[PDB]
Amino acid sequence: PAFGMQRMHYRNGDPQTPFQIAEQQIQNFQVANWLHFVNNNQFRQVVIDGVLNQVLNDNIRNGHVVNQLMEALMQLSRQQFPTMPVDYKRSIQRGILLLSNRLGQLVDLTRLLAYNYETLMACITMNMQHVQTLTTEKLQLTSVTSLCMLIGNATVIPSPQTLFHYYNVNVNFHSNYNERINDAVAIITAANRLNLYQKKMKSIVEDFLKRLQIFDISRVPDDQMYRLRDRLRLLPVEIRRLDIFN
Amino acid sequence: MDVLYSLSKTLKDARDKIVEGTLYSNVSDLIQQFNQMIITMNGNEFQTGGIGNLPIRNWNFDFGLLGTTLLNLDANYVETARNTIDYFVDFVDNVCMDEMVRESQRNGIAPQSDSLRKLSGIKFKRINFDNSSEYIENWNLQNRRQRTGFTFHKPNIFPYSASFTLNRSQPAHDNLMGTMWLNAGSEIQVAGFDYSCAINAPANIQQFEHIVQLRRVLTTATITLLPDAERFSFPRVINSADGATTWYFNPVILRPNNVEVEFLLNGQIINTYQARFGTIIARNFDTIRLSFQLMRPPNMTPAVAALFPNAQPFEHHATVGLTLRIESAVCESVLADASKTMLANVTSVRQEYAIPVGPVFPPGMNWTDLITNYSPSREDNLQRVFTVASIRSMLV
Amino acid sequence: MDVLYSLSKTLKDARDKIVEGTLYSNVSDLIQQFNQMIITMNGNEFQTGGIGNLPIRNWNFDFGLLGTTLLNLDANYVETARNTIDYFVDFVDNVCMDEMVRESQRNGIAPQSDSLRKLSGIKFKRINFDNSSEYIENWNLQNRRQRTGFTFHKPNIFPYSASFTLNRSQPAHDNLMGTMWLNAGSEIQVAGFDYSCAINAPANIQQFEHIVQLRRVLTTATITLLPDAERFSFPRVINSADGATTWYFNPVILRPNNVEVEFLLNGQIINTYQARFGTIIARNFDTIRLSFQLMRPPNMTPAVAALFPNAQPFEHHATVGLTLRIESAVCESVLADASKTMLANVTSVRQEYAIPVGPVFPPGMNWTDLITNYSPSREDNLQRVFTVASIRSMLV
Amino acid sequence: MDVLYSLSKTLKDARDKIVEGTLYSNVSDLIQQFNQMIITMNGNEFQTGGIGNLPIRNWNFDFGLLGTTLLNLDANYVETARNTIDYFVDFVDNVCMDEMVRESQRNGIAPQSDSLRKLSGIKFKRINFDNSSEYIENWNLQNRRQRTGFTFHKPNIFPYSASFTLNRSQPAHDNLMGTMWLNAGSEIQVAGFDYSCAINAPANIQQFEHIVQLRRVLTTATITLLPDAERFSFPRVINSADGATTWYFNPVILRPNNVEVEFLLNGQIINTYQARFGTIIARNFDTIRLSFQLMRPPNMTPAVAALFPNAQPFEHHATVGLTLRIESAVCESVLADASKTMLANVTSVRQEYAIPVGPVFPPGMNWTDLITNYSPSREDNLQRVFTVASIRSMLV
Amino acid sequence: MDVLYSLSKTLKDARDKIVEGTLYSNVSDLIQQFNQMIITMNGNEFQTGGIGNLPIRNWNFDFGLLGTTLLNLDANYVETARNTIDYFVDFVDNVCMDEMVRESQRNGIAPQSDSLRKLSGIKFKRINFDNSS
Ligand SMILES: [Cl-]
Ligand SMILES: [Zn+2]
Ligand SMILES: [Zn+2]
Ligand SMILES: [Zn+2]
Ligand SMILES: [Zn+2]
Repeated sequence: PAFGMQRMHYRNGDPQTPFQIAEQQIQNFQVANWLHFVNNNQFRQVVIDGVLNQVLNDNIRNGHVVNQLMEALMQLSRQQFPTMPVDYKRSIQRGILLLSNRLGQLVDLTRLLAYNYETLMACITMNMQHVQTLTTEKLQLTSVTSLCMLIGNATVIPSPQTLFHYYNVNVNFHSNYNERINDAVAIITAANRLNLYQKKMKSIVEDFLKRLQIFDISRVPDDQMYRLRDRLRLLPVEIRRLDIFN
Repeated sequence: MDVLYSLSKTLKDARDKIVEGTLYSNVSDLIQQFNQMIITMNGNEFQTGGIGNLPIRNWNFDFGLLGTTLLNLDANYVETARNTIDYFVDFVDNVCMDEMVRESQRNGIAPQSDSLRKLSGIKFKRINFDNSSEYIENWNLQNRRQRTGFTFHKPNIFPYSASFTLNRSQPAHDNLMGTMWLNAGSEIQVAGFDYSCAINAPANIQQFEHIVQLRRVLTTATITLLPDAERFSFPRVINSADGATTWYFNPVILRPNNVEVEFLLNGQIINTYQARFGTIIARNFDTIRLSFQLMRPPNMTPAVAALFPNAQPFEHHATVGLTLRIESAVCESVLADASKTMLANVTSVRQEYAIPVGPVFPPGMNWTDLITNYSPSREDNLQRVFTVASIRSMLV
Repeated sequence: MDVLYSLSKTLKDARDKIVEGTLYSNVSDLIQQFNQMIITMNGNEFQTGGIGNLPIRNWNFDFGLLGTTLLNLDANYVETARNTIDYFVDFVDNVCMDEMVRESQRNGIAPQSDSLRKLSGIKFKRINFDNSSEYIENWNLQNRRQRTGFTFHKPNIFPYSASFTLNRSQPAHDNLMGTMWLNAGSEIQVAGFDYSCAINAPANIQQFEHIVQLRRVLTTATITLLPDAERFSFPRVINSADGATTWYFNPVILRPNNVEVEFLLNGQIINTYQARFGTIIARNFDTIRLSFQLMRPPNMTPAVAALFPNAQPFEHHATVGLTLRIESAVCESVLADASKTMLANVTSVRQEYAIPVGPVFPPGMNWTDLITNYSPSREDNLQRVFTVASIRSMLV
Repeated sequence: MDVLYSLSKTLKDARDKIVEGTLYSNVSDLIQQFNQMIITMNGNEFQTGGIGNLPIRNWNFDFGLLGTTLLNLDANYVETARNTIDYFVDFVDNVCMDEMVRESQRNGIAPQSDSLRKLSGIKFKRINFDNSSEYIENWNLQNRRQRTGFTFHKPNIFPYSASFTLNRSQPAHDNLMGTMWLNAGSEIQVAGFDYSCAINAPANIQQFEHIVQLRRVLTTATITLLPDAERFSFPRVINSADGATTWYFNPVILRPNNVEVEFLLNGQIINTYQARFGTIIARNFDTIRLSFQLMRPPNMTPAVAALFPNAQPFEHHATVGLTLRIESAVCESVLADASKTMLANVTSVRQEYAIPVGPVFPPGMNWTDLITNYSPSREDNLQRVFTVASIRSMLV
Repeated sequence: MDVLYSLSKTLKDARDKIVEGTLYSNVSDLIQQFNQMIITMNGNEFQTGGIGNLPIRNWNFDFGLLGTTLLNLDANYVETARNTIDYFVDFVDNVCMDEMVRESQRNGIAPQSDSLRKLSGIKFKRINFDNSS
């Protein structure tokens, strides 16, 4: 509406997102460049100390890209909105300026969020695998508005004790996960090599999932249980347990 | 054609008017027209070339509109518009070249290239806007069958022909009477020569006539008529009519006598000029009749009387002349002329890409051959290619 | 240059469109552009310098904006606009004159006058609007390094030179063989003469060749080629090559034999025409090679055989000719032509104010000397002054 | 060109800077530029090579980006980047080859290949970054039309020419006087010989002149001038002017007298050096005029007197000589030179893939023909291909 | 000399690196150096002398800072930077020419032209950066 363009008739399932189409369809450099960044700002993958990590663009980390955002939406405050009622147009432009005039605060907020993310990601021990989950975390955009419009200039960073506690919890969970995998694999392999054909690996897998402390085993689909059984069967036994079994 | 011309005109206006620092009020309508062009052309695939050495080129149009709000144009606006205009100008140039190198015996006025045929669909009519050029204006008028007029400075209306007619001749070619002419471009030189200087002619007057049939009717024509034909006024060794031998011509120029220039239309005398030299006007004509007499001077000084003896040999041959130059004219049909470059443009495009000789135009677009046999199909194809050439010249 | 052209264009539009009784909707955008020009120029002091006899003139701008209240323009509005437009037109004309009378060897394409140098500042970019003239279009294209093009009618591309070359000569000048040519403006007349009429030629053929090297590459050129050279077809008394004596030329015109007109670019044959006369197209060339031959007629009537004996004296000298006129052409560099008045304007301005000879142009603004040594510096300065001349002629 | 150069520069910097163990602060900006290049090229289809034997290659980009938070790069990071670098290097090399093998008479400076033409789209301008090479800097300045030049060591400015001119000669070629020269690369060797040793010359001085016209203006040139032409200092058997016979040359070298070297620009004397040998500076010139003299030794020892008798036969022929080597120069136009490999690269690419001869460059990319007819169109195309060749050599 | 070289190097880097479409990360340090040069040179009067036929030229510096806050440099940025760079390059070239035509028997290693002597003051040392040639 700001640029007088015909409203996009976006078709769901399109390989392009609405912003990816708008980037090509909008000629203004400020808005087009901001749209390009938004389109291409996915997580980057990097292995640090053997742990996969989802890292941000360096422009997010330093908060410089917010300037571009400001630029883009500053242009939106100057646009004509050809066929829009002038009162509604004024309200939109003044809201755009409300967000625009907090450029310094938003740069600070972006840098703070990125720094907190990096610092707390340093304390992650298991690979940060990116998958689209079944259920999501609902984020109210009113909360985003609150954060954007209320953030001041007081830096808050994770306490050293908070970082150590987070790292310890991650390490404990990872170690327990590996130890319970080892126990399940050892018991399954022992039952198979002992020729305990009536032994049910379903109970072993259920015990393994229970000892992970975060699974309500009553709600695990059967296909996933059997897939877990198979994947556990394919693993090799840990050296100490295997030697004791020998 | 109108859609192609509108594309070219919009691009020319965008180049000329979308400049850094200019007020947006100067281009608001132009920006709307440019955006309409973008909308109409978006999502269309075009192909050009494939004839002769003209390369095959594919064009896909996916461009955003210009909708930025400004008081004065800045570098960003100009650069974006420049990128879009560059792509569109390349496309239009290639389409024009593709259409210029094509012809058809039937419906040669209709588009030949598939790109222009696609552009002739109804969905593209939105691109159409101001059609102010002479060639596009004539195209639209002829589509409406209103009278069309192309104004030519020195029209190329006469095919080249340097010929002669011997009304009296013999194997020795020593006592000849006849006319020799050059009809080239807009110029007609004619010279009637008598070797005997009308010694034995009735009333000592010899009569010469030159009839030149124009291939198309010329209107509002400005002509310059001059007594002497300087081309046929010096000694000359001319080939025989059949080339078997060569004869000698040794002019001594006498002023033409009883000069009548008749400009005829359908054999009817539209304009007549008697002993009038200088600038004359022929308002509507398709034939020129130059009739002039060689009159033996009744009174001669001894030097003059020495040149013309009673009998042979005739060492000096009396010659009267006429020069006729069409400075300007108006023709309903297209023609080459000295001020325009459409024939040159089409010929250059066809020669550069080694276009094979087609079924309409003569090889190499030889203008003399074209105008000698300026058939209606040739006229239609020539008008089409000339309009496309002007459209291209607006940009390239 | 673009700002100066924009000023001149705005003033021309104001003169043409601000007329009594006209609707304001017919001038709304024009009034806005004129007021933008007023705002931009207001508060600036300019000086047009005193080179030569040009008076030193000081210009101050403190003009109020044009009104926007009248539905239809009236006499009072037109008179106020006339006063403002008259002052601005005087300023623009004086600036154009001050620029035309200046030249530089180092940077000739850059502005030379302090007024145009001041107008090249960023603050004046607001004045810039539609650049639709051919000269300003070419200026903008050149600034961007794009293919430029100037269309000339009868381009003045050949420096004047009436010369001859005697391939065979002797002190008494009675048995001569050679060529004489005139290369003037768009015209080349050449004539190869043999006094012996190729009696002792290896095959009764005498080959003549004329090579004319154009100072700039010409494209899309329409050229009229005619057999005879009327200029070298009458008796002449010609100074010897050293001016020590004079020789007698008594031409008898024979038809040129095996005429090959070649249009060459970088020594490569771009176009070739064999025995073709009339209108031809040279699409892209920088050299013209005209090859013709004097062929002794194998068969002669008694008079023709009487002209050409087997040995000296040779009283009638065989001559073949060629005429080549460039009716129209396209050149990337500026040139003088028969239609545009840019060279005349620049020369008139220089002569009127007695501008001292500079380091670039010949000391008369003489076109022959200029086109002879058409250096890149000369080309840049000529383009600058011609563009300014067109800008001035928009008003004056 | 700027986008292609930016691709090549980004890949070169990726090879150089993305190394195992390097601090991420050393490559943060480089990694950002590399990721931008990946982002811009992703989802785009390219096609290169349909000319000569250059095979059709299709390029698709779906590469992942690089990490941005680690402290020191490790072998894993380099391994991840290497495959992308290899694919992009191959793509850029093929694009450069495709562009190097193309030319156009109309717009030689514009991209010719489909791939480089697509890379001229606005969306790829984001890939553009530091343009610091000499050729790309000159490209950008010349696009803006700013005074810029290339620096050459031993510029290849003189087309090969081994010739002689005989001012005095006769069928037996026993008493000759004239000059013989070799013009090759940056070297001029000239030698004026007199068989009589100026016995009958006024003041016993014989004057020789050599004028060499450069096809482009050289500036800030360092020249080495030496008083002997070792090329024409030994006995030779030389073909006559028309090849009818052969003549004998038996030089005896006398030092040149009154040596004057004039470096001229548009006929204006810019630099003059009299009796100066060694290093001289020619600041700005397009013509070299070497004037030297042979003077008879007024006093001769018995052997020297025996060399030069009073009359024929002349068995020893007195020769003076000059050698002029352009060590380095600056030229606004591209030239081949002893240091760069641009001409070699373009020629190698064209030969390896049997590129059909185009309408701009001489077949085989012959440098003598190229510099003999160094037209503006040839200059445009040569600058384009040379810039592409430098871009390619950045990687290949 | 080091300050003059730094001016020339900054201008060369600005011409090479400040190109339309380039990421601002490619020029962040360059833009900081350019703004430092602008701040240092602003408010200073320079005069390149009339020795020989070399014209007397007066140089005044009042330029605004190059902008930050662009993700990718656009055409307006490049145009403004080009205007400033053109003026600075002309000044630097004239100063270099003025210095090249002067000599002294003693203290010939020191700057000879008034412009380079002024540039040798302490207040211009801020302009100094990478000396790699
Ligand atoms: Cl005319
Ligand atoms: Zn006959
Ligand atoms: Zn005319
Ligand atoms: Zn003579
Ligand atoms: Zn010889």
